[PDB]
Formats: sequence, C-alpha cells, structure tokens
Amino acid sequence: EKKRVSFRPMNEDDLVLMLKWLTDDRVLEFYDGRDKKHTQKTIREHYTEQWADEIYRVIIEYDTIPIGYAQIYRIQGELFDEYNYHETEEKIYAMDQFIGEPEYWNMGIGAEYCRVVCQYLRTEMDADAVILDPRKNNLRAVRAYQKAGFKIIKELPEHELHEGKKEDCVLMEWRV
Ligand SMILES: NC[C@H]1O[C@H](O[C@H]2[C@H](O)[C@@H](O[C@H]3O[C@H](CO)[C@@H](O)[C@H](N)[C@H]3O)[C@H](N)C[C@@H]2N)[C@H](O)[C@@H](O)[C@@H]1O
Repeated sequence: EKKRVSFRPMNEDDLVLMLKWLTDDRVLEFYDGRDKKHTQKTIREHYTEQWADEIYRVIIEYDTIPIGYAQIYRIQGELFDEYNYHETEEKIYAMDQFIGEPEYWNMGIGAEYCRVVCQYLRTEMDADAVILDPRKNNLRAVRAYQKAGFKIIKELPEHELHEGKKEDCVLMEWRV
C-alpha cells in the first residue's frame, strides 16, 4: 500500500520536461549551474550524447508523476581516471541525478531512488559497485546517499566546475 519510487527510460518526448527543469534556477543551483542558459538545442545535444559505451538515461517517477532525471553509465577505459579510481575487473557504474520538481525535495525520494536503482544494477547488470560524486557543500545530498548505503571513500578536491568555481566533491560508493 506504500507509494513507490520508480524509474523508466528517457525518451525524446521527455526533452520538453528536461528543458523545463534545467531552465529553473531552483534546480540549476544543484545541477548544471545557474550560469547555464539551456535551449531546445543545447538540451538535445547534451542529453542525447553517447559519451560512454554503456549509458542509461532515465526519468525518475513518484506515483507515476515524472519528477526527475538520472544518468547511469559504466565506468570503463578513460572514465576511471576521471575519479582517480583504480581499475580492476569489477563492474563499476557511476550516476548523476536530480529532482526537477522541487515540491518533491526533502521527502526521502533521492535516497529511495538510489536504493531502487542500486538493486536494479545489482540484480540485472551484476554491478559490483555504484559510485556518486556530490559536491562537499551539498551535505543534504551526501546525507541522503549515506542513508542509501553509499560509503564515503575519499575526497575529490577541485573536482567539478560549478557556476565558475572548481568545487571539492566526495567519492561515495555502494556495494551492498
Ligand atoms: N552530479 C551533478 C553533475 O553531474 C554531471 O557531471 C558529471 C559528468 O557528466 C561526468 O562526466 C561524464 O560526462 C561528461 C559530459 O558531461 C563527459 O565529458 C565525461 N567524459 C563523462 O565521464 C563526470 N564523470 C561526473 C560529473 N558528476 C553534470 O554534467 C553536471 O552538470 C551536474 O551538476
């Protein structure tokens, strides 16, 4: 009887939603940055680019309402160097995500989405670990990920250019 967080593959029609969310300064403060001036063209170019061999773009849904976005990609090849993550034979996925409808913030939805997608990547992709790299100043997001079982592994100084500053991030990892 409990409402469920789910996700589904992003399709071309969802680019309308993405334009709405990523021209909303409330969202851009936490994802992409308020200095980014998105258009239909930039959204298409950036959100259909296949910059990894294995990438899934998904719409996060709560009670069938589309409320956010995630990108999930297998770390392979040069992608390991982007996290100074030592390559082994383990299968590693990284993820970025945002909730674009702010009325669904601070409801535990972020942590619950993390739990659902980790169980999916484990059971359907045999993922060994899932990694995240939130900004250190986003303690809300760090706390939410830790509640979903992501362990803090190490700090990533000057990791992410965000609104004109190189921000320190936190490497976080889920295994079980
Ligand atoms: N989490 C919030 C942030 O998430 C993304 O940033 C992520 C990059 O996408 C990843 O990089 C991959 O995508 C790049 C193109 O974007 C490629 O150049 C690169 N080779 C790819 O490995 C990088 N590893 C982690 C970083 N968190 C958004 O971009 C950023 O706006 C948003 O605020």
